[PDB]
Amino acid sequence: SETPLLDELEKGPWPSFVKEIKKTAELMEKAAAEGKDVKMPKGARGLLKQLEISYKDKKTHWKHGGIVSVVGYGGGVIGRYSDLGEQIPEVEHFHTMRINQPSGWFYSTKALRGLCDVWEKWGSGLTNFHGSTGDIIFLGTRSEYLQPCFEDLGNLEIPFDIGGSGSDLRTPSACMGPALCEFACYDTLELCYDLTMTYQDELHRPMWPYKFKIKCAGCPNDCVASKARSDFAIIGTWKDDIKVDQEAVKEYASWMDIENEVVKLCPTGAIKWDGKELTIDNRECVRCMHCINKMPKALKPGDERGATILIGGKAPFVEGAVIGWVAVPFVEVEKPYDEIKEILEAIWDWWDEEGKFRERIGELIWRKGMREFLKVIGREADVRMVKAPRNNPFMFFEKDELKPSAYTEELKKRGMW
Amino acid sequence: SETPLLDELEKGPWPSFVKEIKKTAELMEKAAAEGKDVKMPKGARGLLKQLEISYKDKKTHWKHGGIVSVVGYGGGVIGRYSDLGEQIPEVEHFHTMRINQPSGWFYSTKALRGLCDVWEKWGSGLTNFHGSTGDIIFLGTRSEYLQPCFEDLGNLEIPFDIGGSGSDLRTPSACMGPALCEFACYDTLELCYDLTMTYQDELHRPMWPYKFKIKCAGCPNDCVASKARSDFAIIGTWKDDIKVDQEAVKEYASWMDIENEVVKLCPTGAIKWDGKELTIDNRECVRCMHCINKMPKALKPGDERGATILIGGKAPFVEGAVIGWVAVPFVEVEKPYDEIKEILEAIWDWWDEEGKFRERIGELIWRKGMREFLKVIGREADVRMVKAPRNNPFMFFEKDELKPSAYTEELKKRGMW
Amino acid sequence: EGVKTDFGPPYFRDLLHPVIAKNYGKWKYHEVVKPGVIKRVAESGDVIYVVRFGTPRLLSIYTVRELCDIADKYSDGYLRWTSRNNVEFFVTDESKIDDLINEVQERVGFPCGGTWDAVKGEYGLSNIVHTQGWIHCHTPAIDASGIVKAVMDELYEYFTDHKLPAMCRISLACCANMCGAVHASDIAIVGIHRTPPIPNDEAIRKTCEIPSTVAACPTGALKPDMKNKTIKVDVEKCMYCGNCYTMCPGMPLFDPENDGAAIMVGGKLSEARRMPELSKVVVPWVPNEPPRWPTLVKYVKQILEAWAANANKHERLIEWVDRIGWERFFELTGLEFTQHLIDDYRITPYFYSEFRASTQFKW
Amino acid sequence: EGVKTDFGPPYFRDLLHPVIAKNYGKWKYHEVVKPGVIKRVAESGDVIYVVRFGTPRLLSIYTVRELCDIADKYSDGYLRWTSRNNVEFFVTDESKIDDLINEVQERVGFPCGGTWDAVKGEYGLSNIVHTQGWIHCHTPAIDASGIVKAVMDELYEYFTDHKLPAMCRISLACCANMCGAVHASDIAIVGIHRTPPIPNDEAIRKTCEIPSTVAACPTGALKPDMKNKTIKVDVEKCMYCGNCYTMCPGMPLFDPENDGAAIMVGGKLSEARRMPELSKVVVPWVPNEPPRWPTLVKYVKQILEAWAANANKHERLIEWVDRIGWERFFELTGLEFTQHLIDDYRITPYFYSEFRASTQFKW
Ligand code: SRM
Ligand code: SRM
Ligand code: SRM
Ligand code: SRM
Ligand code: SF4
Ligand code: SF4
Ligand code: SF4
Ligand code: SF4
Ligand code: SF4
Ligand code: SF4
Ligand code: SF4
Ligand code: SF4
Ligand SMILES: O=S([O-])[O-]
Ligand SMILES: O=S([O-])[O-]
Repeated sequence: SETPLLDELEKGPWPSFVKEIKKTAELMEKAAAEGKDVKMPKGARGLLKQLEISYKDKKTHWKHGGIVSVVGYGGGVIGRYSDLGEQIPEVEHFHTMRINQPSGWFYSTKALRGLCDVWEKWGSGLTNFHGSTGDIIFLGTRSEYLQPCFEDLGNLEIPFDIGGSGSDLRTPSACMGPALCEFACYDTLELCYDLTMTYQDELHRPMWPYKFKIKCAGCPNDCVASKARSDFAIIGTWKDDIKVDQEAVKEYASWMDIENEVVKLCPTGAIKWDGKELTIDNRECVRCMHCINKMPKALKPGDERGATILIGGKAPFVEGAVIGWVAVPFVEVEKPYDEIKEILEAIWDWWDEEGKFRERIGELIWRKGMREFLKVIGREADVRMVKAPRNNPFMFFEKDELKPSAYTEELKKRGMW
Repeated sequence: SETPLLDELEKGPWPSFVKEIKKTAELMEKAAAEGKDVKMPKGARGLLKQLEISYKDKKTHWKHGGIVSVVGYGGGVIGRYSDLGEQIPEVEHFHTMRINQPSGWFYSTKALRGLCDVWEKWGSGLTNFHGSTGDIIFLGTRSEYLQPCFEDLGNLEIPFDIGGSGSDLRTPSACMGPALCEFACYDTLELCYDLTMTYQDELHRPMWPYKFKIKCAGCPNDCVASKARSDFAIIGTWKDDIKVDQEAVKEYASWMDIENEVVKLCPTGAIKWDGKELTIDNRECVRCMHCINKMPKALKPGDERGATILIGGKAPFVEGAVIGWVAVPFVEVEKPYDEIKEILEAIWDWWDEEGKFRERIGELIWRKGMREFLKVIGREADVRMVKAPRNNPFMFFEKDELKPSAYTEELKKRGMW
Repeated sequence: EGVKTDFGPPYFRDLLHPVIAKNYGKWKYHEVVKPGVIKRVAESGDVIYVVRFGTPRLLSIYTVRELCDIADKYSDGYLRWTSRNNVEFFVTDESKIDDLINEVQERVGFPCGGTWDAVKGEYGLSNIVHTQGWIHCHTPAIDASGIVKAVMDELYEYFTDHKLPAMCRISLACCANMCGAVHASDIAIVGIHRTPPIPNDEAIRKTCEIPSTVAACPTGALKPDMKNKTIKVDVEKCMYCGNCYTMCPGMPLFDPENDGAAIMVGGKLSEARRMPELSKVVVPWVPNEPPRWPTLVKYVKQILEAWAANANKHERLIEWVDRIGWERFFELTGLEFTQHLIDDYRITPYFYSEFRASTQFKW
Repeated sequence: EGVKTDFGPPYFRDLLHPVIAKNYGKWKYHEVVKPGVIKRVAESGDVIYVVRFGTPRLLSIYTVRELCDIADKYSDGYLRWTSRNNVEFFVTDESKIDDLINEVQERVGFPCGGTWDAVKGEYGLSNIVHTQGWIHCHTPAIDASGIVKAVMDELYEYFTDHKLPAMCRISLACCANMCGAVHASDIAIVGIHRTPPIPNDEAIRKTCEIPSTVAACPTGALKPDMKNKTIKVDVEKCMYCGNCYTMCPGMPLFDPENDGAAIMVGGKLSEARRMPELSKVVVPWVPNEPPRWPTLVKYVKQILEAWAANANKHERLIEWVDRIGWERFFELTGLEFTQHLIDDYRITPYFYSEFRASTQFKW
């Protein structure tokens, strides 16, 4: 009875992660006994054994690990050291490799199999599909195998590069967008790839004060959770009228309580149904999507499409958890996305110059203010950036906004200007 | 004209403060000229002259003043000194005396005539009815007249004591309450008076880190704005059912759009009208007053009355302006108000021990936490104190809340428990 | 003997009209008869009319005496003030109400009004709470009394009639100290500076306790200068709040060309229909232009008129914005949104936004 | 020649199913046929079905190989993962949908579901986003996989059917680094410590950069010790966040008996019907009880069931709270409000609550 605590977790209908680890050890060791080119066959069983001790102790058995990477890069590999390194030698080193996913996590079977072959050769055989940022996670290899593994990945027929970690541009991710979704207001997947490609250096070679994440949602439903999990959330939107098929609205009206499930749930009362015609006051509409989510055969986003950029989203450390807020109410999204890239690169230049060690962009904006942030990106303040104007009178004014006066001359005279 | 700018403000339909100042100057000067005992007959005219200059320069001509007081008190009188005191010596020292109002600003003419006679003798003749806190303001006297003015005040048939100022208990104030208002949930006037008398020492002799203000509103309409400008807002409430007279509701219904003006305006949808019977779900009611305000001949506050106490209310400095928040969801308000007094004395003892120079009670609570505050007042945390539970997991736990453990034992051994 | 102290205010019960004393806490209902006049009916059958008049707050003792003569004639020698500094008389003989009104108007020039009637849903504009301004305070950015007069002259018709669809409190703070519930008013006028202090080293050395002056700055723009036994200001961090001058005569920051008023809107104290709210800046700055402040007055009126033209019955300004949103507010009021209006007051804790700043909760 | 670098991920468009590739950005309408299966109709009239399956996120490469075998048979050698770590197949023959479901369950043991239908207003519970825990991370307070396993065994029937009246995201973080969307989920499980760090002076001298460690404490509980060349911790200021351990291996705070999970509730990411919301703590602490965590699991289920029984169609947890209030939430969920739930995290700016953390605004 090797793993009695973990064994209980193979019972039950939800697919078991313990069954995932047990299969990996059992087949990896089978491969290495069969003479397959496998460098860490004892990888998964060692992990299983450690996790069992962890369960007993009710604590982790991993410690702070060395800085370990592939040649040419500074990010993408997370070093992990076991403190049971002598009792369980096979997990003494157990590093992760973050492998950049294709946009929208779309795969061909060939692409996936290449990944499997390489990782079977060099690692534990354990993966995550996917790590939260979006990357494929290769879970557990030794320091020696990092560079040869990466060589093999980049030598594949369909090759995969390393994603981001550390104080770099993290791997961008995107909702499925136009590939499957009729709500998509721009090509999320192309945007995501183009960004990933354009900023390869910034992703591979951390040079920034801290991490930076970009996520791309095709409409306000935000299916990659960009506003909470990215510093720079590109969320699709439109500027014109919601397209209304009155015929299709009647089809819904024949079975759906439109009054209660649509009209009364509109946050702004923009949408009216009298039993004959659906009317949307698009001036009142805040494009929350509810009515479109409700009657997708009848209601479509407008034809003037782009995105709203929300800035600052992050987990709590250090200054509190952030759902991103309105930075650019509307930007066009068209290849080569020069307008978006212009914004990003200005943000990075500024952040790199002004950011403190481990200061996220959201915290930088809180520290420096929206005026400085908007000047950096060359945009003007907009009422849409706030839920409400400030509740206190303590406003900063630019020197040049002041009326020339004996007082201002005194400030200038003293070099306090 | 000597006052061409201020003369502009004698024009127009609204009663002119300029006229009040000039009337005072004219009649004080006349009284003095007639041989009446008037110490400062030129005070009002000096004030007028200073103000005209302030209008032309667009700035104050008052400076920080000295500390001045009546004998035996350290608050209630604020020194004020003119920077024009060489050009206008009659306003060089121009102090205010704050004079405690009767609860609810109820006067007999005998009472007011006494105050007029005393201030005509010792001060400028200008007053504010009333200072924002509630006191009568005697606006402008000299240091040498403060004590004799106070002795005369105390010797009137209907005598008046000094109110609060500085780092003391300020003059409490109260809405008209049951003197006139059929909404009143407790005797605002009696409580205000009893607190004022109970804490005469705390009011007259500042002993605290900063000011502390108490205001008493008879019901949640809060007709003394207690929640924005008192640290300790005592706001009438009830715990049982709203009283409903059905015949009177029907009378309203003959002419009033009850649906649109009452029912749809209830914040929680507690109150319903079907054309025959008014129903209120008092479990849903948050006692906002709107329905009772709408139908005062039909609807009354319930019979089980008391108050909610809101803590912290203050202007901006230093850490931001505060509408006070729920500290005590319900306390009984029955003479001699021992329960209220117990809370106040506990808060004061704690704040005096722990408070920094010029730290308001609201700020001290923000610094120390609600847990400490609640222990001080011997009350338990209640969900009604928040609009929402915390948006982060960064909680403190009490030592005695923890499981006994080897770690907790280590902490003891290291000397950190 | 020695001087009497610690005797407190005269006990109010002794100063009540006998009909009020008699019926104290035993009222049936009130009825707003017409602007400025409220009928109150007691359980005993007594009826008393409370007649309200606007005042300039600053009163001559001679005006107080005239009010006393009027009270002796019409309200049996009794009167009160309200919490917005209106004055009220008590009349038992209904046939005398108009005689009282005419006499007050004639003798002291105070208008009958400042009432509202929630029942019919027609509201007067009542008095503007305000404080000392250049009349008495050393820290104002704007005058109080002058602006109140200029504003009420332009809005006078709203005081004397019930012409508004909801309650609208206009309140004025002559500096950021507020000295009133100005930070929770439907329309608030708030005196601000726009220039940092210039330390006077000699004054600071002589009169300012340095650690406490430094601790008064909400942005940490002040630091002690030990070498010169004074204080240095980091002008880049200062937003001209003026608190360091409250503490320290050596830190003045007044500039007559740049001081002025912010106009804030959407505050609320009562619970009725909607929780209380702090007011919000919608005009960053208007200059002082005594004696009539036409720029400031134009904006207050522009805001009030836009709200009143568009508000439903009982819908106060914050409630109107709740309905239409800030985008529309700025459009309909004709106001420009700029970066100034984006809040950056760092020190206030987010957790305060999670506290229940309201008596509205369920049992 | 050496090694190729800076080449990026493979181009997604090359890895697309022909029907998807052909009809790219040219879709007419989707239709949720039944739990786990979504019909997608192109403007060209082409029809495809996307079939969704729960994964344990952590996959054996041999499980991925099996998924690839499945994908070759039923979905033209194409599949995707979802942003909640479910996996989706693309079926063009409706008659073959049911077969695929059976073979996925037989081969890899993955359930079909994790979908919802806003049209009818019936919702499934989808996968739980989660992190590394005791599997790979050095800063966890709870396991991830173990708890996710325990919870989803208990809540299984909500994944495979549309049993809920609105969307409910469950999410988990093993520590306060709160990796994932845990801070904005309807129900969130967050690993917390309840004990302060006991500094290891030796390890700090050798391995830690003191000033950056000190600077990482949100409460300023940390100070450099000069005459010992180490870090001192003020226990009264420490709320056991564990950030200092992230910075410095010499700052462990793990107590197996007092580490555990907080349960948070009422986050929301979407715009539909009401703005996004950050989750709120409603249960301060539950123990680690591996391998089944019955205390933790009972509360999550207790919270979910109470919400489901009372919520209107589309009414997500935060929206339900908007309607009933927190007083009624605590009563209905049978939970205790204690002082712990009163927010006291001082550093966060109030002004954040005034920023528009939402794409909802009028043009
Ligand atoms: C790889 C991944 C595991 C997972 O399954 O969650 C990961 C795991 C770790 N994260 Fe993360 N984060 C992962 C996504 C996230 C996300 C969500 C997202 O990116 O979509 C967040 C919230 C967004 C954000 O970044 O704020 C997140 C917020 C953090 C935190 C908090 C940062 C903050 O400002 O509060 C730390 C950052 C730190 O330690 O400096 C962190 C750091 C870490 C470290 C390096 C642990 C540490 O404290 O040093 C992690 C290593 C675990 C290991 O060795 O196995 N991770 N982390 C996640 C991504 C895999 C991928 O590459 O695709
Ligand atoms: C006399 C006075 C109390 C006092 O002790 O002096 C008073 C008296 C009444 N108030 Fe008040 N309130 C008085 C200041 C206030 C203030 C405090 C302030 O403005 O600083 C407010 C809080 C203002 C705010 O909410 O921002 C106040 C908010 C109310 C409310 C709420 C209206 C709303 O729709 O939000 C009611 C309900 C109503 O309209 O009938 C009200 C209703 C009343 C009633 C009708 C109560 C009753 O049953 O008689 C009284 C007659 C008012 C009228 O004109 O219809 N009283 N009332 C106050 C007169 C000020 C003045 O001269 O205008
Ligand atoms: C006289 C009065 C204004 C009036 O014309 O009615 C007044 C006038 C002054 N107030 Fe006040 N406050 C008056 C009520 C208030 C109120 C309202 C209340 O009490 O109902 C507040 C808001 C509540 C509060 O206290 O926060 C108020 C908030 C302040 C502030 C800011 C407090 C804060 O924490 O931000 C200051 C500054 C300070 O405390 O140093 C202050 C300080 C002052 C000073 C002493 C000026 C200063 O900068 O040091 C004022 C002196 C004027 C003079 O010498 O003539 N006064 N002050 C009001 C008191 C008269 C009375 O006894 O009835
Ligand atoms: C498959 C997936 C996209 C992707 O993988 O790239 C996706 C796909 C769709 N989402 Fe989503 N959403 C996906 C993540 C999300 C998540 C994001 C998350 O949880 O991290 C939520 C945001 C969570 C939140 O709001 O807190 C999300 C917010 C929505 C909203 C929810 C509206 C609401 O009631 O608040 C819409 C509207 C709806 O219900 O149709 C939506 C609807 C949709 C639609 C119906 C769009 C369409 O026209 O086809 C797609 C079908 C989902 C369904 O089952 O009905 N999707 N969607 C997502 C993967 C999740 C999964 O495996 O279950
Ligand atoms: S964010 Fe919008 S475009 Fe993307 S999958 Fe979700 S509903 Fe579709
Ligand atoms: S998208 Fe939302 S705001 Fe716009 S009309 Fe539809 S339900 Fe209303
Ligand atoms: S607070 Fe209530 S009791 Fe007091 S006057 Fe106003 S309405 Fe009447
Ligand atoms: S007092 Fe307010 S919450 Fe209660 S029923 Fe009346 S209108 Fe509704
Ligand atoms: S608000 Fe400012 S200027 Fe007006 S009295 Fe108070 S402290 Fe003085
Ligand atoms: S004016 Fe205000 S912000 Fe500027 S230095 Fe003084 S206290 Fe600080
Ligand atoms: S949430 Fe914490 S414990 Fe979990 S993977 Fe992220 S850093 Fe590690
Ligand atoms: S656990 Fe957090 S609060 Fe405690 S000392 Fe470390 S960083 Fe500071
Ligand atoms: O690894 S974390 O930084 O996403
Ligand atoms: O005088 S003020 O501080 O109330």
